[PDB]
Amino acid sequence: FVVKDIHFEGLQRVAVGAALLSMPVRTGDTVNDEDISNTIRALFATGNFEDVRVLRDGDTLLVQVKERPTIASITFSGNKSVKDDMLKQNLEASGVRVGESLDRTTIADIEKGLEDFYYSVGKYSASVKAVVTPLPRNRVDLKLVFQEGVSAEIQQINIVGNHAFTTDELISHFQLRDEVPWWNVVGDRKYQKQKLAGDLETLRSYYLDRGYARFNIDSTQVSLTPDKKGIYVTVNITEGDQYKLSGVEVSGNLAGHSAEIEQLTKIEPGELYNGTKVTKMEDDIKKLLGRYGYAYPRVQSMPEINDADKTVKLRVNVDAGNRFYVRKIRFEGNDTSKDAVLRREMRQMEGAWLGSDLVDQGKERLNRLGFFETVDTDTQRVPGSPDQVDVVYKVKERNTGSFNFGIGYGTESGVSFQAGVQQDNWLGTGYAVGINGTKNDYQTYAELSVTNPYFTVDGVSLGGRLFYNDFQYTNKSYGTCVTLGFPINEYNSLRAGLGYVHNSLSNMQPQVAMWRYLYSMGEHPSTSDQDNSFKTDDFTFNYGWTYNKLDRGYFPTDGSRVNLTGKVTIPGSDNEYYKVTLDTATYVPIDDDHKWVVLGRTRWGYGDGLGGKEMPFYENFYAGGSSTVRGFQSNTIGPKAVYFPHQASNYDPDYDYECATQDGAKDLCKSDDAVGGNAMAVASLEFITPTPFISDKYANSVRTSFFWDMGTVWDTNWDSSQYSGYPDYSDPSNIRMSAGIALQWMSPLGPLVFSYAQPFKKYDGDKAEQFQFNIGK
Amino acid sequence: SRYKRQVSGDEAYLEAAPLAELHAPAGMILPVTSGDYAIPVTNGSGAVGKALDIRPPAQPL
Amino acid sequence: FNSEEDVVKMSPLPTVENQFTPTTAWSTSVGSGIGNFYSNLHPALADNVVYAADRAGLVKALNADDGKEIWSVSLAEKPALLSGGVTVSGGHVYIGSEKAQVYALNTSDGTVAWQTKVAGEALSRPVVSDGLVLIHTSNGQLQALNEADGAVKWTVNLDMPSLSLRGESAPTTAFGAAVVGGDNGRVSAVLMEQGQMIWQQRISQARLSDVDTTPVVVNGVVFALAYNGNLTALDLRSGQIMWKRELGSVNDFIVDGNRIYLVDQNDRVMALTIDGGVTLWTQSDLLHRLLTSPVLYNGNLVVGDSEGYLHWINVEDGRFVAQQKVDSSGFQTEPVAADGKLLIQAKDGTVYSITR
Amino acid sequence: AMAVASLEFITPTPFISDKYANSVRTSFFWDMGTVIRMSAGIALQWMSPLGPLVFSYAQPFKKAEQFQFNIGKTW
Amino acid sequence: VPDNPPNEIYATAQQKLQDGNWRQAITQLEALDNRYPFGPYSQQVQLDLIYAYYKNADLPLAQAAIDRFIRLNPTHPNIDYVMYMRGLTNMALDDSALQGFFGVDRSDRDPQHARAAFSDFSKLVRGYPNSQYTTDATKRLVFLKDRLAKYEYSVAEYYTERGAWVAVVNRVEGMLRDYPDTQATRDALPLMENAYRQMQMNAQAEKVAKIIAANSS
Amino acid sequence: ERVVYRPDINQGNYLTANDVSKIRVGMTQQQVAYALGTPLMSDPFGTNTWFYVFRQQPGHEGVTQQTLTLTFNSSGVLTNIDNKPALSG
Repeated sequence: FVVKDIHFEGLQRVAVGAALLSMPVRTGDTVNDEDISNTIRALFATGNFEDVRVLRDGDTLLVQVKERPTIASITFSGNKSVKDDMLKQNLEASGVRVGESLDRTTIADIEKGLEDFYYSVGKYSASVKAVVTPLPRNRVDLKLVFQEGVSAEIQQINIVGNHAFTTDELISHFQLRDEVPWWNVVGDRKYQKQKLAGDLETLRSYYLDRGYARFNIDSTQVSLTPDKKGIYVTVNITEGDQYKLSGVEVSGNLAGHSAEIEQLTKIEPGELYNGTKVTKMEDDIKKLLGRYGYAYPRVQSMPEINDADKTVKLRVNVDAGNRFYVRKIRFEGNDTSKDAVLRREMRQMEGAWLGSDLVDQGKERLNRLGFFETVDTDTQRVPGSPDQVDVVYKVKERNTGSFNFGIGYGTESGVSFQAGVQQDNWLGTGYAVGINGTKNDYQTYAELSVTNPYFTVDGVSLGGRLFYNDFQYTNKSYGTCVTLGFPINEYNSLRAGLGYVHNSLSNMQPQVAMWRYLYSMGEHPSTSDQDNSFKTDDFTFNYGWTYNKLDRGYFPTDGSRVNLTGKVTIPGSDNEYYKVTLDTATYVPIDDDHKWVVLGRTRWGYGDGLGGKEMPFYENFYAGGSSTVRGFQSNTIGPKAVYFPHQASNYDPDYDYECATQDGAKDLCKSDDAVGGNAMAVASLEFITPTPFISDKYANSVRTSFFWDMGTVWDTNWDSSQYSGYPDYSDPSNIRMSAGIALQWMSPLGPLVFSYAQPFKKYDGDKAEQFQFNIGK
Repeated sequence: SRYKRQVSGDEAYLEAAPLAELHAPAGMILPVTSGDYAIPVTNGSGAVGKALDIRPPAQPL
Repeated sequence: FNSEEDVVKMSPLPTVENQFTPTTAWSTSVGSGIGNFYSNLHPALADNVVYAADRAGLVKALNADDGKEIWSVSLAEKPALLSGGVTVSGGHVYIGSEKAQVYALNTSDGTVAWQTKVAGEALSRPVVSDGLVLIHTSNGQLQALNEADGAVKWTVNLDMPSLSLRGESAPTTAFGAAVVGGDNGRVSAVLMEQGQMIWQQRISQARLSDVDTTPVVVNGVVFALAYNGNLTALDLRSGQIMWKRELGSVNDFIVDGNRIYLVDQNDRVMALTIDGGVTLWTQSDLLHRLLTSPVLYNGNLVVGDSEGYLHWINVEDGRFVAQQKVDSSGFQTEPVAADGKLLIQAKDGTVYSITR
Repeated sequence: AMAVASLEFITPTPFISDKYANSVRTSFFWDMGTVIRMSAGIALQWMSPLGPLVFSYAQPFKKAEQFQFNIGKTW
Repeated sequence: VPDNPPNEIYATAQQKLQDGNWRQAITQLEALDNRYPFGPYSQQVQLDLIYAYYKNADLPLAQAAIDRFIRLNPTHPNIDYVMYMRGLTNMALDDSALQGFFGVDRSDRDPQHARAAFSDFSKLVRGYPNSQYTTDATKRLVFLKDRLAKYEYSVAEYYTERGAWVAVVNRVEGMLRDYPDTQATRDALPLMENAYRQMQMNAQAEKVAKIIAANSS
Repeated sequence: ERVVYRPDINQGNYLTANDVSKIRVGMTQQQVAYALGTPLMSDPFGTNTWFYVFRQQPGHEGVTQQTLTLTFNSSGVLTNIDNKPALSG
């Protein structure tokens, strides 16, 4: 038989010609019902529909397909334990391509696939139901809906065959947990498959670090309870024996450096074997080769374990390879940022030997910009060269700027208005511009600031700032400064600058510590009534220094920090004075492991007039509160004012009663309100010891200490002789001390600080605040 | 969208400086060209700049 | 800071008048119990003495008529995780542990006879036959031990899934040959004297389908079943599948009067006819409420709840018939089919003797 | 130094059609801060091409910041 | 976005596109594309949808739609138009953000979108030299090569300040072999002369001096 | 005075005494590249000469440079050496 024509109707998804070319036998071929059935199989292989009718009644064949809704829209009823994008991408990867094809068999498949996914995440109780409805033009809409219990609690993790260490010490280092105590209840019994495997690697590493070189995790299994809501984890250990390390022998094509490689691998023959020791030792070897430019060394460490005695010798094989040169650096994704803004701060040098530590130090320094969400990196060899590498950094531009506006209200407070605009990386120039501005019923403030962190290509930052700061004692002030800050060493920053500030003090209450200054300035104000002003212009040279080699950065264990700042006015200022600050923190460990530490912090300040003028009272030093000595109200430690009686005072006697209200006092009021001194000397000695409740999962994060504080502030030219009746503020010996406890906690909501302090040594008027709280000190 | 200055079509890519190949002095030759190569001159009647109708062809199918 | 969810919505405690007044005759507290830790620690009987233990390690022997204990030993260092059914034969009580120990105790005074490490935790109850103790461990190893010494005579290894139900599958013996279950759906048998392998059979497709349940053997027919698997009957001589049912099972089953009594994964109870997977009756009542092993006592099938109740079901009729007291924190391990008696241990460490 | 910590529970206002109420939130919150004081507050939020906008009413139990309007956008 | 019983969605959407209501156009074209994916309004629709995405400045989606078209119909009779739009979409990603409003010459920012664009337009005019687009595409190519060369000079300028004299010479040599005829290469020759001189490589310094002295205006 | 902390400037090929003593008249060009590594600088203007430069500015203000210029005839055979061990400033 021969077929002369083929009939089709519909063809909604696929044209007749595409079917005929897909079919094995075609118009004009010799065919029989077996061949026609093979064409129907070809229709099924392309996958239109399974329901068909076929008729032969002549030299032409008729075939019809029963087209049925297949072109599916997908929706899910929400998802209380998986993310929407993960759900949809799992669905699409599982196979339900939106608008491709969908069938009752595929609906069963996707149900089971999502079920098995849900079981893979660990909500083994979960159920998935999928329903479809049909739509004109062969379309369907598919909804699937989920039910689940709480994901199963792991019961007792148990280790078996162990004898060197107790089971509770082994599982306590797991990230899976048997128990969550009454405290730190943030822990959870969530099984994770990938974390269980990591916990086996932690168990293996612990035994190798304890020196059981023969150790083997011979087997493990996990089990689920019948009600499908609880999990057991069991691990089998073969411990072998504890081993002693014999001296390392190093061999292979070391391209020199062999004397340093020797020094790096010398180990005394009495030490235990240790897994992290060999891996740390191997890592130094390849990093040492890297530093000299052998960017891709080959190194292997092989343990020669003995059985006749408990000794093992490490064999380390090294070859240096080629001395790769960085023939290109590229930055990709560096939209909206000047390239020099990256190249200037990335550290590895193009056209030079590849220090792989220098490439990674670049990656760190780019992150310290904060301009980028992530700094990915690659190094790739140029095709057709054995010897040369292109370094590439790939960055995601973080949205660096911020813009803010706001308003406030309340009859007891008045109108409030606030604004702000910040943009680190201004137009990508790497300048940091920042404007602020605030108004209330009384205060006005505005600030404009610019820093150019590379005024000179070596990293000399230059800054510039303007401020207006207007308050109502009434004080309108405004000014400027410009600064240069340039590092002199890795540990040792230095900076300098010039400033200008104007001050317009007015209606300040008459008091000795302030009037002494005004008389020294050659102003002779009234003492009897609160009507005065003292305008001045001032020009200053500002300097500072910062030594900082603190090891850990977060909670340093060892090292020291020393900040210094100072001011002199320059001739032409109305004020003529100088001031100096020294501000230090030394850490020294008092155990060989850095478990126990003691601090000594100190602050020293000083200032004086020059040329017979006097230091302006608004620059006076203050002490007390969390920053300085604990257990005293913030700043209240200095000498307290004594007001002159000025019964022509502020308007209303119904307010909180002033010194010399309209009906008030008539002598010098020894105040309860603190004023700073021109001199300052604070110390604290602080012992760090771990809590009774540590475990190493968090003992690094709850820095607890016992401290002794010692503070004073004094007013070096308060002429005690003339004021016989009032306590001597010129006496530096009024040292006031406190002790207490402190607890520094890094938990997610912030670097909290808790403290309680007892002022075992204080004087009249020192407002005590024993319990204190702070963040981020 | 940030590109709003660009997709509305600037003229500013015109009057870019014309290309001019360097000529070597005697006793040397310039490096051999290795990429991003000189485009064939292909001068013709095609429109340029804002005269070019960026829309899809006069019949879309 | 917290949230919770649920799926199965278990049955709302169907209940009926306690017609036969079944009630505790006596009860004793041995100590703590298994608590939340699913583990087949259950008491056992010999010569009118009932023996019971606390998963912490403490073990007692009690008189069955009145419940006063005669022993106390710790089995522990100065917890043992003592775990697995107490088994008793003649001079010796045998107990497993989740710490790879098997303990033997003297039935005359409760002194520790001997202790030997087995390959992994012995979640199976020990079983004594032919003068040997057989233990099945979670590492998939049958081990046969000398009853006077615990010395291993032979050992046999089985395939372990990457995820299982608890691998108890305690062995059984007939004609001097052992039969055992296992994970990954394997039935197997071995020669008791030497551990030679006999035929093995794959119960079903596998997705968990562990044959976690002890296979009973009667007249040469082995019955075996699995979680989401199939119940099957097997020729002890050849392992030919006599018949199957698509009914799975989850904890235990019993053959008595050549009739099959089951607990489905849906905590429903049914009896199946002599051969072929067809039900005489189904009690669909207790759905998704964890049921203990059903015990046939004095013509009534007794099953314990996850909570305090004991439910009484007719031996051949499709009737649910009685509901005893709400015993303390309910049950999670199999009662013992003692002759003319009942003994069941609650989750908390309270043991109960029941009469009607 | 300034420190603030806050916790809140949501109950959105349906004043506008669900379509526009999808871009709206209403929330009730408690906070503690040292500047030590504790406070409770009511908040309304909306989003626009201008960025996100908040209007808020609050009472500090130590009694003030009792009425605020706020905007804050990254660029 | 809307219910479209009739294909009339294409005629009114074309009117919205002619009106430049790009919002309306993309949403109605997307609806038409989703509802009539295999009719005559498919090839006829993808082109307008590409054009609407470009004018909407929705360039990541424009890339995907153009990439889809070239993959699904590599021989369409106006595929040269699709190549021109490929280059123009990639070139539109180069002039990103508010720069130029402040007068920022952003020619130093990441050139990869520019370098891609140059590949696309060069592929066009090499393939279809009779097309009307070749005049603009060649104007687009001369700007794109000068913009790349200004980038390479910018890095040569930076390493001149950092004094990484090998990094200077090795890149300005790269310009002479990859970008010889641009003005930025002619501006770079002093940096090569300087770099050779600081390295005491006077012979090369004199050679580059002979080059520049022969080619200065 | 200048005192700012520059990182170490380093540029070009690494040189050592035991690597330069490998080069002698009449070697083929691939042998030089094998002994010293690939030339990070060459004459692009159409004469086959390689400029192995080793340069450092260590620490505060020290400067050092070695230059090794190699001249090859066509087909890549070495004809002459010009080694300067220190910067002739």
